[PDB]
Amino acid sequence: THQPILEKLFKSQSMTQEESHQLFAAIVRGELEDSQLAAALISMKMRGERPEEIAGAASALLADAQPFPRPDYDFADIVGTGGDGTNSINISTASAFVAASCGAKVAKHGNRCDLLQAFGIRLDMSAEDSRQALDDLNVCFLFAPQYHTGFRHAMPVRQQLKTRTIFNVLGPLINPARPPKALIGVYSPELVLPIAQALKVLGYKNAAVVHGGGMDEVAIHTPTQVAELNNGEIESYQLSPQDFGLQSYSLNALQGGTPEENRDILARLLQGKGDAAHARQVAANVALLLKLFGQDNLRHNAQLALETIRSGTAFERVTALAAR
Amino acid sequence: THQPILEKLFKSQSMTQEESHQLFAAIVRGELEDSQLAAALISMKMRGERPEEIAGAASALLADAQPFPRPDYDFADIVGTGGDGSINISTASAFVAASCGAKVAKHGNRSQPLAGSCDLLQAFGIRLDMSAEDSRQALDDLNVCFLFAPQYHTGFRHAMPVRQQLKTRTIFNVLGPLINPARPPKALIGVYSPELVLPIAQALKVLGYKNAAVVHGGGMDEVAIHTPTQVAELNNGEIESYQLSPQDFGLQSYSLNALQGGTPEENRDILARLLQGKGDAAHARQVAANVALLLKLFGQDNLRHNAQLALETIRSGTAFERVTALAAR
Repeated sequence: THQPILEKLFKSQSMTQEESHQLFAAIVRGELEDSQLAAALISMKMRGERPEEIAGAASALLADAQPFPRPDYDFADIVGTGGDGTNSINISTASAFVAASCGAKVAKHGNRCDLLQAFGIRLDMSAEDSRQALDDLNVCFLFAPQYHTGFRHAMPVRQQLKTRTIFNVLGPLINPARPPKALIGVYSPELVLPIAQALKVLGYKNAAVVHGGGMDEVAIHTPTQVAELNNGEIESYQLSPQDFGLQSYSLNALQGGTPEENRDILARLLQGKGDAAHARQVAANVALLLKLFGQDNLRHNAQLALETIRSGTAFERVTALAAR
Repeated sequence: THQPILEKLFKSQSMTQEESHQLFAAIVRGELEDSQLAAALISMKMRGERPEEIAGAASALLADAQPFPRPDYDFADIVGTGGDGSINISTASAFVAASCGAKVAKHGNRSQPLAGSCDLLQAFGIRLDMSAEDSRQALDDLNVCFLFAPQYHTGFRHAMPVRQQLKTRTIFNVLGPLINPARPPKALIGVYSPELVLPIAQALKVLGYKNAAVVHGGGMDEVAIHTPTQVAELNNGEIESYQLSPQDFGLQSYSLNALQGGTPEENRDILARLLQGKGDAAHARQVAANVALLLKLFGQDNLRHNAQLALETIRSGTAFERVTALAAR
């Protein structure tokens, strides 16, 4: 029984990391009544979740996660919380393949993947085969439902409440490969710093949390709020498209469509035949990701990302993964 | 769909009286999922319920309650919100006050139970599922009757499960005392916190009460005998607040421990020997103080005389004779 923890939440008091871990462990095991779960999520929502509580909940999910043979070499994740409802095109997947073509190791993780399916990539690839793909192709994809079997237990309540809760930010924090690096986008500017603070608690070494003009990614249409973890310290700052030596395009230039149309958009992009605005947005995101690997000149990183995209080399890497 | 209202609550925003009415009307009809109901209750709990929200909610609950042949003569209810953390003073007070000429139509819900009014009454052989007609007859003849919430508020079946699972006080604790189906013009209502005294008083005015007193004393939901009591009195559409002490009733102070209860069976015995004039002085004093304030709502302004009369009634044992009488109906 976690009544003492619930009563504490009802008093608008924050849980310790240990208490949060205890409570969420019970949740992802399906031990709470719908009423208790809803009460917990809403009480935390109205007060405002703290970094230690976020790390505690993420820790509980990671403790129950399916195994993954973690490599010793440097590697990163690139993912966003999702959040806007305008159906803008996915940017993280293209960025992963472009970065991988450069030699950066990307063990991408995400929950409902639609784009990757559209390209013949198997979402239920074994952890061993994904690790082999990471070794050989510098990229793999870990589908959340395959690794966090207990994540399902909160879905009904989350759908019934139809409001954002802590679960909306936990997905990007529970990569089963436990990467030392990560570029993570969030749906609001106020979540950037606390999430970066949670990543520190979770043991990440180099990471950047971002939000720009309403989007959970490095923005091409507005300034981007960043919180960068490095050498044990977190630095807050903003970036502008000009800092990458890139033109600033409208959010409307990134508009997506049906699943088939998005598939074609991404294919054209990675083949070096995409829209200029799409290529710039990917270039900006790959650029910041590479900063986590020690490449500090963002303008330089963006220019070379644009060259990698033009080469079309990233699309054959998609084909290569699909063959695994 | 009432999502817009839920989202407003989730933003820590207060609902208007009409928004609250619409939401609780849905709740008592089972239109909300356990998750939605729980979310609504906790969001209001953390923010602090406003009078307009309370009035709107109580209004929706009353709008769906079973009818009751309402008399035109003066009568009232005496009960508390609970959720304060003791023996039940309101039940003894109802029978003692009825013996002092006042009319009391007591309404209570399930505590499954333990030491709530309904639990104690049933123990005395009083039928909780008495017909509306029979209760009215008892109010006429014996100056007292009991209305069981589950009987008059059939929609609670949609709220009790979640309330039990949450195991924490919510707006339902403050709504309970406000949904008497006989809708009496007067009432003495105890609340679990001082900050709730004014808003509840304001809500009573909206519900149409003519003379009422909302009280809180030393952490208890009633007129205290171990500490000062905060009061908000509604009269002539106007509210006024002041403090009372045991001395204002011409009574001695007692420690809160003096009102400590025991097992369900022991609480029943405590109440029985009290009404029989063979009880604890501290308990008699507490009942006397609560009865005294209740009688003030009926026009008896001398609290000291009121209390004296209540004490005499208790020692006479006639109040338990009244319990026996109701147990025969």
